[PDB]
Amino acid sequence: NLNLFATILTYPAPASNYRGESEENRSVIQKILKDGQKYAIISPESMRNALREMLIELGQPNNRTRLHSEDQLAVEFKEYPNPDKFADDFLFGYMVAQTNDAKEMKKLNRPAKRDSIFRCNMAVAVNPYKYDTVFYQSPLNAGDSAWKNSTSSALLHREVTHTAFQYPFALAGKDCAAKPEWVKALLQAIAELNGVAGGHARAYYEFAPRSVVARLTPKLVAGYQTYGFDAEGNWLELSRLTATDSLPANEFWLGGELVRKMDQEQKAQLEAMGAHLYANPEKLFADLADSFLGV
Amino acid sequence: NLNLFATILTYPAPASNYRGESEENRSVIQKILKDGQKYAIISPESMRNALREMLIELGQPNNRTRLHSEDQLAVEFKEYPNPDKFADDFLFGYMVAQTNDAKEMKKLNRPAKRDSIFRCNMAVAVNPYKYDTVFYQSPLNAGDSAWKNSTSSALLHREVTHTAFQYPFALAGKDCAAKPEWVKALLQAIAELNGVAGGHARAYYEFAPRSVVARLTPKLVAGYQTYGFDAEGNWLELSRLTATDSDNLDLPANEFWLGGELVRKMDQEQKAQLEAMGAHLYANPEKLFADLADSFLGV
Amino acid sequence: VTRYLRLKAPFAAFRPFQSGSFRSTTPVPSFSAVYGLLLNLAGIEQRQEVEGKVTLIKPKAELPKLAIAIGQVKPSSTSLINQQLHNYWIAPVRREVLVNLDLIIGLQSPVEFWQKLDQGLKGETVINRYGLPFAGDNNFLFDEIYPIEKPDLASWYCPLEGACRLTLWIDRENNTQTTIKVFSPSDFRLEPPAKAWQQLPG
Repeated sequence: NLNLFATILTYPAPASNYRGESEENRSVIQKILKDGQKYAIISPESMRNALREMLIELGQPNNRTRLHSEDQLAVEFKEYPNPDKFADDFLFGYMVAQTNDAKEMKKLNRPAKRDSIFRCNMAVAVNPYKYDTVFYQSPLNAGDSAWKNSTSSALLHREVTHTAFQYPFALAGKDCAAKPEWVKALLQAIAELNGVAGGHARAYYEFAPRSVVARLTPKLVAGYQTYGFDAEGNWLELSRLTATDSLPANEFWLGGELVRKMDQEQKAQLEAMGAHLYANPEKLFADLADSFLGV
Repeated sequence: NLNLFATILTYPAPASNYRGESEENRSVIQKILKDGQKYAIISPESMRNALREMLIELGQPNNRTRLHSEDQLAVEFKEYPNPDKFADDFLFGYMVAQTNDAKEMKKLNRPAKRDSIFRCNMAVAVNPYKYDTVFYQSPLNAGDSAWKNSTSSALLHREVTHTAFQYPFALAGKDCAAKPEWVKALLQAIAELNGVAGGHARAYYEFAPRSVVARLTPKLVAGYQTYGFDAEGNWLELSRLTATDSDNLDLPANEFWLGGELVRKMDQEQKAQLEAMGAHLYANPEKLFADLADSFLGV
Repeated sequence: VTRYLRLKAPFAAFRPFQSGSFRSTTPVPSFSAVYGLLLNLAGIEQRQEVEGKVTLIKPKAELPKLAIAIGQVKPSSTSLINQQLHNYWIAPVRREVLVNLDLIIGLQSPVEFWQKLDQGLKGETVINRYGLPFAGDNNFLFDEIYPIEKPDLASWYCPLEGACRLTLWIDRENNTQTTIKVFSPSDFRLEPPAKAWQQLPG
């Protein structure tokens, strides 16, 4: 009743969001796993930034914003952050002060802020990387030398992968005074997010809706899930070794997109046991959030 | 009413699209997908260049134009690009810089344009590649040595595939002061684009009209699509259960999708049934665009 | 002695102090890291970390009667992640990530620890823990429970005269000066040797 875990995956699409650099100038995608196969990942900071952006999208106050300015990457300080900030700072955000301003911001609020509340993890492609690549760029040269760029024009490679990746997340129920209004917006945003990449002029894909399962339990952060889905998407096997033996109990699962599989007989027996009666993932977050909340 | 989505496929035809290079004298094709087979693709910047060319085709001022010069691929730059440009610079493109003159050319505009208003992804052949080739060639030699080319008369190869492919795109509604005039031209050009290939003297085909699955709702970028069709070309099988129930069951709405050419499939009774909720009425995509650009727009 | 609890995570990271512009990780968590983690599981106020922003001092009369034996038997590759950090405006710097870790942690304590651990499955009026042992930073913690006791044997490494440096006592103002544990590599065995266990002041 005070903890909520979940995992989200998406639809197949090519890849993007490179980070590394090459001496010979081929953009490279991140690699982590060393067992004879490669995988592509995304750091949590990117999706945290996207969540901040869509919190900005809905009417929500904030003390942090990204400004498009000179080449140096900077963020607007704005005014002194307060824990009673309506949308962002209360939700998360850690501030560390070298001098601690003046007398601990005049003996107000708390000096160091704990993010807590929201958690995230890696995103794993759950599909091996392949050496496929495409050489694409043939830049131009000015014919009038008006703000001319580099003199030469080169030809370099870029690679994509037809892949869909998943990620887990979690949050604990601790505050209910002002939290519910912002938690509703947070769940609405996480139910539909976009971006989490740099290159969107090319390689456009969005990863909000797919088969989602969440668990609201007072387990104090213990999860039976292995945090891994099927490559084909029929990850349901972990339920079969569990659901038939209800040792998780009857009200320890939810349902998402996978429920619209044509088979129906075991859906009926699980309907009397689990409340996975939702076929639209957007509808799922509208109701189960209320159950997680005190009211 | 603030976002527009679509995925567009084409007619079946052979495609050459020679992109790669090989010492073995075979212009190879790009493969990206891994399911045990190979697929042919289209780079998005190719259709970007085609869209630029047809923005040039209709009366639309621009700053970028291609010229033929020494072998270094060069493009004429004309006036310095500005965000308040008419067709090309405002709609897409970035004003990259190395020195960026002094104080941002006396505080004129800004050297950072966010991105293209509309965003597109690469195309997928949705038909397996085959190892067929054409022995299409026999270069010859000059006779009087006047402007003679390479000395020998060598042999080489080429390959083609009989394939029809689709591609998605989307955009968001932000500006409405100057945007509508050029958005109309963009939609008209999207309704009919031609090129997106190197070889049109040989292996000519056009690929704009086959079907439209357009969508416009104030959901802030939600996609129920998978951006994939079948070989026969209809994808309504999984989405027929979704199309109905406009009133209840929290299912995607009635004025949520648009029709295309697949509506002219043989049966009509269920077409009439779906007519009651959704706007699957327009058989010709070019007419569909002229109406839904107005609907999406302010007027 | 009376209970050895093992736990796994999908990934982990443990970055020694004064890393600089190259953040590295050790194959195993430090003794103080797991101590703070389990203490956190139990629930306690942030004492050792005397932060420069808030006064959270450590009273001297604390005696965690804990002796632990850890080590890594399974191999875990380390990958490099390139990212950008705002902390020195923003400058880019890359660090390391551990793919996985093993499950051999053992504990001894007076009887009061077992009540909280037993109540762990069911929680009433839970209170958050300030310390975040080993690393102040959050977003990197996952936990598991296994009371399986003896089975799933693995190596135990006894410090002798491998993880060259393990931090001891979690000093903040000045270097703790505990020095390297020097556990090195421990020969395979069902039961860890008595030299593996040791007393930690805090």
